[PDB]
Amino acid sequence: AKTVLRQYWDIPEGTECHRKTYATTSIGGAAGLVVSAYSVALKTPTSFLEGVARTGRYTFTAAAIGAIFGLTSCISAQVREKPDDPLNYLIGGCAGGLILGARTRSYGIGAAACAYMGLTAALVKMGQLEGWQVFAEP
Amino acid sequence: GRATFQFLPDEARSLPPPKLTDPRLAFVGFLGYCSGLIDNAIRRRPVLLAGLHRQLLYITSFVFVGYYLLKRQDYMYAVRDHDMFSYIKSHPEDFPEKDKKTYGEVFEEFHPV
Amino acid sequence: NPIIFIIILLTIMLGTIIVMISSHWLLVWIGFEMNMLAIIPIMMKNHNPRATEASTKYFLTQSTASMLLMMAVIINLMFSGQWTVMKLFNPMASMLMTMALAMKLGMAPFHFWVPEVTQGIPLSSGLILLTWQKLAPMSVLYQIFPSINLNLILTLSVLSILIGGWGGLNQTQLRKIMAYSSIAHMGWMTAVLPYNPTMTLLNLIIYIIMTSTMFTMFMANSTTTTLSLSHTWNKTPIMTVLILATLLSMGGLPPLSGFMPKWMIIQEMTKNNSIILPTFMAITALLNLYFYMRLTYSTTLTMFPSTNNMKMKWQFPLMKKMTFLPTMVVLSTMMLPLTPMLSV
Amino acid sequence: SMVYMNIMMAFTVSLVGLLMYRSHLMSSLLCLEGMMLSLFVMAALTILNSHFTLASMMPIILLVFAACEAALGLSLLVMVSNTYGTDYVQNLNLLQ
Amino acid sequence: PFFDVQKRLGVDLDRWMTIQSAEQPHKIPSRCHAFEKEWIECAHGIGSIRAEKECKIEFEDFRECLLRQKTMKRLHAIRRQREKLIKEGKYTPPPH
Amino acid sequence: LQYGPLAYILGEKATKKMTEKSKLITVDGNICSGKSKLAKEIAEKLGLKHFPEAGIHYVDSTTGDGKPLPVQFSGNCSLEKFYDDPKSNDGNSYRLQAWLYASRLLQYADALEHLLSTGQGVVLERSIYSDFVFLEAMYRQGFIRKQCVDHYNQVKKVTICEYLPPHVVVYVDVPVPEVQSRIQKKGNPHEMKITSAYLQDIENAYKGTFLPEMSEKCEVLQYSAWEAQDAEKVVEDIEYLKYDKGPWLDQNDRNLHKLRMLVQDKLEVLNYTSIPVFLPEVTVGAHQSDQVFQEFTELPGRKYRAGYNEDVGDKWIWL
Amino acid sequence: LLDLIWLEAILPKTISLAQMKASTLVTNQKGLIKLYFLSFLITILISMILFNFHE
Amino acid sequence: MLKYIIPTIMLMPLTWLSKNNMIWVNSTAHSLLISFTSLLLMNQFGDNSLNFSLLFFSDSLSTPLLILTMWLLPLMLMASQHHLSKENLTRKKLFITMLISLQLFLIMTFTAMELILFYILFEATLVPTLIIITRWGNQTERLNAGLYFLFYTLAGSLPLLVALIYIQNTVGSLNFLMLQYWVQPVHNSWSNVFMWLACMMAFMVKMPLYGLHLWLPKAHVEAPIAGSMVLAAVLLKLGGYGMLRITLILNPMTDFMAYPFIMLSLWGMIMTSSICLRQTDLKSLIAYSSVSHMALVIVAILIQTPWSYMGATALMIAHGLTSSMLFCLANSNYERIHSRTMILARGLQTLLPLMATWWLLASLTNLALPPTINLIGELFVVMSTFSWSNITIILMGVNMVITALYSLYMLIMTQRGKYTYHINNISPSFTRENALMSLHILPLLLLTLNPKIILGPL
Repeated sequence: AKTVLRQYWDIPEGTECHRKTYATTSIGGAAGLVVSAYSVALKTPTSFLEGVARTGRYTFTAAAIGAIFGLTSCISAQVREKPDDPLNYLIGGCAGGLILGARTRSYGIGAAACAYMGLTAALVKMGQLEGWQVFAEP
Repeated sequence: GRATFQFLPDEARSLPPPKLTDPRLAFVGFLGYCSGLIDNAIRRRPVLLAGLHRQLLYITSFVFVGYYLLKRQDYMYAVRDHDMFSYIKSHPEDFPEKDKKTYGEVFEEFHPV
Repeated sequence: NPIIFIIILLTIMLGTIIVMISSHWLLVWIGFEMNMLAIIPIMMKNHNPRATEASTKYFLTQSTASMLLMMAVIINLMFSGQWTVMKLFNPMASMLMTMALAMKLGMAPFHFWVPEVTQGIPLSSGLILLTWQKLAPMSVLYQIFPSINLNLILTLSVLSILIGGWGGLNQTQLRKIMAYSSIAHMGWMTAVLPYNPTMTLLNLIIYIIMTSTMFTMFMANSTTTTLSLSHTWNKTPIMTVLILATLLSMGGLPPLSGFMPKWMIIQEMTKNNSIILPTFMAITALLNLYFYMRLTYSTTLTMFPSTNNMKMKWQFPLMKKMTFLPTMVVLSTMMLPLTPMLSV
Repeated sequence: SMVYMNIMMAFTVSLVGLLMYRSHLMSSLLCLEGMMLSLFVMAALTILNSHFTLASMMPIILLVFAACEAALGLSLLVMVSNTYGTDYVQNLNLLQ
Repeated sequence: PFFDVQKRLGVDLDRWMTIQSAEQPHKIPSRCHAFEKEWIECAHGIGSIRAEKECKIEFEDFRECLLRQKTMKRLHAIRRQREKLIKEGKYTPPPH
Repeated sequence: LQYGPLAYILGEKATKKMTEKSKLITVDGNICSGKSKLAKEIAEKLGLKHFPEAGIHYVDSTTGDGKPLPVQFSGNCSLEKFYDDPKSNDGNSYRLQAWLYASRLLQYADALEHLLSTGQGVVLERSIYSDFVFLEAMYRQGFIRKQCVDHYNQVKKVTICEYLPPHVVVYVDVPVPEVQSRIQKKGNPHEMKITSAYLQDIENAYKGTFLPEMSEKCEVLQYSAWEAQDAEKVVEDIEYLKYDKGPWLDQNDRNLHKLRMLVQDKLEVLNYTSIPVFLPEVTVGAHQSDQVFQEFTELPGRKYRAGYNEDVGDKWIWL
Repeated sequence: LLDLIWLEAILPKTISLAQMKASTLVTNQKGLIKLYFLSFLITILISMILFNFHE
Repeated sequence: MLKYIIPTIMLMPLTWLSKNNMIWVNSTAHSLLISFTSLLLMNQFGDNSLNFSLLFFSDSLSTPLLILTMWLLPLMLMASQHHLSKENLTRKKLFITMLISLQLFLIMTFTAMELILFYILFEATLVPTLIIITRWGNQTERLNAGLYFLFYTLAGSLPLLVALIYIQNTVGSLNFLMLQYWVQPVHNSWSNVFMWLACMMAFMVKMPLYGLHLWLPKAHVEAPIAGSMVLAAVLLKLGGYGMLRITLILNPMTDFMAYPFIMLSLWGMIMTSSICLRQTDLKSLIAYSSVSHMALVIVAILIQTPWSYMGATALMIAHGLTSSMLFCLANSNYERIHSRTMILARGLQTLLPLMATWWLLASLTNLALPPTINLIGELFVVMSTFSWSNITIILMGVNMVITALYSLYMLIMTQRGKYTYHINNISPSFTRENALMSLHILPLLLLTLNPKIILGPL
């Protein structure tokens, strides 16, 4: 829920590089279940132990992304100059995206997984850096 | 905002009314003047100056209705500002009086190229 | 048959008045109960075995979408016992309310209510009557409005145009192309409803006009996009110019008046320091235009009128109230300084 | 009390996997008429101890539509078997 | 949109059967009739957006008149106040 | 024949004119056998408005006044040009059959239009069902292809849905192929030498193809001889009039039947046969090509503006 | 070799990107009235667990 | 404009109202008469400023730019009649009316009094251009090019509305450019990047950078009857000038991130003209000349501080007249040889002697021969960006080198002979072919006498 972000955005802020990537693989790990549930429902019946959706590798993929997605940041947060920055957290975009690039082979997916993920990476921490609010009221 | 479910209430008497030769009322029905020409053009007329009795009563329609429509448009802005200025008039703590300061107070940036 | 066809047709709009004229949750239950009773004959008229296997896919989707509503009433019957149509006093009720009613208006979840019905009903004639069922629950969300969770009503609406957009680029059947972009134009209005719930009705009155005038143009012969080729040089070349004008108007281009809603609706969506919310949707309805371009690339460029068949006779259908539709659905953008002070 | 939890557990006779599936569609229309009496009772327990004196005409009117509703739905389920002889919800022709 | 025809021309289409204290055909009130009339007295000319955070006292007891939530908890905990001391005396009261 | 909803709720048109005088009758015949020697002769006594068979100029024979415009605008395969039966051509010999079918269908769509309007019987020359008999010897003579045969075979299940069948359908007295002398002695310079493969095959195709409608509930009155000539004239006049009401219908199939109560057999055929532009409305051609039934986009797509002078002849102002 | 390739590679990728995902949403909506309603139930439960929706 | 729009709408119920083939002479007659009235009240004085009437005009005071917009409807009708005269009169009446309908919105544009009146008129075009692109072209690749002309212009222009409505309720109201006396500055932030960037990027999509020029040799290559909207589409490109109205004020102090727009458009300038010397389609040869020395203004606007606005204004209507005529040189000499392949048109300069001067005095304006309106424009840009950094004379000097070898390569391909073929190509460049090729250089070298009329504020 929102309190996961209230333990993500609150305590670490670059340092403590194990609990950063322990919590940031929970969210991205959880969304592998959501893409699994429609891939057994909107797609027809799979093998004997549903969910066995067609190609598999769904929750195998999603939790692996959030496993490194703190780890690429929290290493590179402290080792350079010790803030958290938009250029700091940019680094977790590309190689964080390249998990989907590593599997289901590249040269047409992987660099495109690298490029666009780096666009949407830095804007998130940029969001609270300017105080951006998506779902607001007057 | 009271006196519910009227097309336009009783209290719209002291509004001007929006008298004619205003360009909207010329324009309302000018599109109807265009619409009656379309009304021939759909049906392989093949005139484009067809029966005037079909080409009239479009002009009569939009102008009458559009006039009777605009009497509440000018009402609704008139009732809009009427309630704002009252809430401006009460509660002066939400509406302070700013100080008048000329250009002897400000030291702005200063950024030249 | 002729007189009883009116009495069925008359009570459809009598079902939806009681939805609006009500201070009591029991009467709004009856209101669009009998609409789900009095649509089922109109589905039938020529008795074809797709139509019977389409209304039954229509039916039980609007039986459950009925049935969860009465569940939502009896929960806040227990809490404070007032039955006026107002805020629902319980977050377990309002959550069950809004995503029950999201099936009758169908949003992006509760998906295939919209294409699977409207496709292949042999009554393509109208089926303009699917504008009342978009009009009854919107008259219910005007009152319930100050009791929602503000995340669910946007998440059904952010998904609305992102999946009503993609769904129809893979189509030919122009009833589905009208069935699609009918979820999209339900995406723009309920993204706004928490913020100033009028300037929602502006989008709806525009949506009734531009969609009703689309079906009346279609009632010469038109079934498929390939059939939309073979009437420029055969039926009337003025029809090809007209069918261009409304589509380019319904895409939202600023020389016409389908740009009238958005232009005004972003005046409300920002002014509430919400900027990343409209910039997503405003760039999303752009590939809602690649339906319409690539549809206009069929009829307006003389694309192969073959199979020589002459219509040497005139046309006598009833194009009722057609002469005044593309004169308020195109040319009104200058003439509306305040349409949102009549409707307000 | 516990007289409301049972029965609010018994409102889950919708359960949507068994509200249109699987075949013999009469099994699905069954729980559509059986979803009533989880609304007819859950209303009747609340109007009756708390003496409203007037809203108890509403459980009488709650049956009158849902009977006429389901009777209409049962008319069409003959028409799917009038053309076939078997209802069999894995009949699908008009795609989406 | 809420047209409200029945406020213009004075028929009551419904209205009577809406709240817990309206008419009572032979004047038999409910169990919480005293708090309905008291709570509706609070928010009448108030526009209900300040009523959620100002009144807040005449509504909460009325919610607790109807379900008896903490009254049943103050009663249930007396079964754990005593009644482990069944064998440690204090029958209290002796019959009758 | 109904005129909108408003007239239809005052006076209906199902049965107050058809007082058993429906009697929708056709003939089948063969070439030079049942043309007008027997067909046109019987209009009176029974009051039957005769309709002609076919021709390129049937659409020119309506909408006016009325003189037939030439074969340039109605570009068909030209009666007495296709008698060269061009087995290898551009062509096309199939493009006749499209306009042959649409000039056929408008007679039968005016047939039912005329009956409920008035109440008169109508003899036809050859109905919509006769068009497949030609295709048997159009096939085995090499001047047609497949993937054109299937096309109108797909139109036949599309365009024929509401058509109540004819009643005492006459296979005319037809010889034992004496038409080889009939096609010669009666003139016909362009109807020429083409041998028994077109003669015998259509004659074999009157029996085994037309049999299900001949075995449909409307009883037939069949002859096979030289001619009627006061032997089958009165015998198909009197004893067919006894077969108009008494020995007339079995499953009854055509009556403007039991939905004649302002219901689906009373208006919904007599409102869908009025204004005959919705009758050839599914007469739209192929998916794209069909390689015979085509017209190019702008040449001859520019043969339309020549046939569009003012696009409607006369209507003036003030009306 | 550049002006018609690596400016034309990145943006008309987006034409071939959306139409790759405009096919996964009609050809997986292939009827299956049994499988509409098994997927309504996943949507109705995931609103309970996820977020703000009960709060 | 008091009433310039009001007579030029009255041109529209004159065309269909007319007779038969008189429809060409009736339209071109009255359309020339506005050119007196266009000059008439305008060009007044002049020292801060001419607010004109109301909320509909600031009179296009310091940037005239609008007299050139009114030549063209009596310049294109004499050009379009070459291969149009085979269609119906009912469509020949159409193609004149939408062309006037394109001039209507351009007249309330360039003046526009506001910034939100600008946008709705900035986007009020692109509907009558697209009708001239899709219908009335030649063989295919019209239809994808009809879609590349959209979706760059329209994808960029929608984040204007997010930012222009954002200003209208932040600081007063934008409705006047003369209520822009109170302007708060725009500092360095992470939200004020995007306010600058979204407000700027929708202008880059029309006057192209080196990136995102991918639609410009699509609409101009496959193009109507005789350059008929191609003359309009070159004005419309330079009719995205409004960066001069915006960026002078309204975030004035962001040069911090000008550099990815400088280097992209200053190195792209030296390459995108170099990438054209191997063209084989003649109308695509000119189409890249229009990329290069249009993109010199993009490094002339972002670099502020005039002696550049002296030149950046003079360059907008430098090739307004030059690149128009070059398209007219190629809309002619295609009516006779039916290919636009530059190989095929050889054996020339003997057959058509009178138009040899029309080739040269076109191509002598890119060499630009300093007393013209051209090297009074570049030599203010050169002396401006010298004072940015001295090193910029190198790239801009090699810009002057390659376009010298580029313009003559189109001339010298006609100075050959023996013609090998061509029983056709007889028509000795008739009276119309020289008339619409004139009225280009006749104002172009005339204004070089007193070009104080062509200057900004400045």
